[PDB]
Amino acid sequence: DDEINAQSVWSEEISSNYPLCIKNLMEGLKKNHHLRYYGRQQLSLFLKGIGLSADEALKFWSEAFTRNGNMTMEKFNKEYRLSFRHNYGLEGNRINYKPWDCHTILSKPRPGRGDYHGCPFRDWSHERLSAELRSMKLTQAQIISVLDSCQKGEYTIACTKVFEMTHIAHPNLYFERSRQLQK
Ligand code: SF4
Repeated sequence: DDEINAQSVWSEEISSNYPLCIKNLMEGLKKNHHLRYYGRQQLSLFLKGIGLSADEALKFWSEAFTRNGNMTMEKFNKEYRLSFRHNYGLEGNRINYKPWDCHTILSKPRPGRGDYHGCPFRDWSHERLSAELRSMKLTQAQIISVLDSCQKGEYTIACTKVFEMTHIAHPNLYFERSRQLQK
């Protein structure tokens, strides 16, 4: 828990390693104090995959959902705690819950209004993507190349370009490669 814990996953140091999908999920969670089902699964299983323990995951999700008075702890415990425990096997289930790879993410239902799951290289408009990439210090020529990949449907290549420019396709591989480059 020394490096990956409920508090450090909100740090800039750790979150600088997140791919765009995880950044988007963390932003929706930070702003709305909630995520709908597919986003809860995408994010919680990514965080389990980077080493967030069961106890630290319950801290993370309970604090995020009850922040700013969004819901009481009693409501969290009655309506969400079991679902997060289930994703960690803590009620004894033996289902496979491995982190989702990019193909799995892309194959989930596309996000609608109020959804943060999916792949931003597909799901965002070029103008939203461009603004995000500018905030990550990419230049116009870089952005044009990333958008070219997006328009061709090559979302994982777009994401690989972003990795290269800011330093099997899998968000956890993006994280691990980026985090290794901090060490
Ligand atoms: S390509 Fe994969 S890791 Fe990158 S933003 Fe899309 S789903 Fe996430």
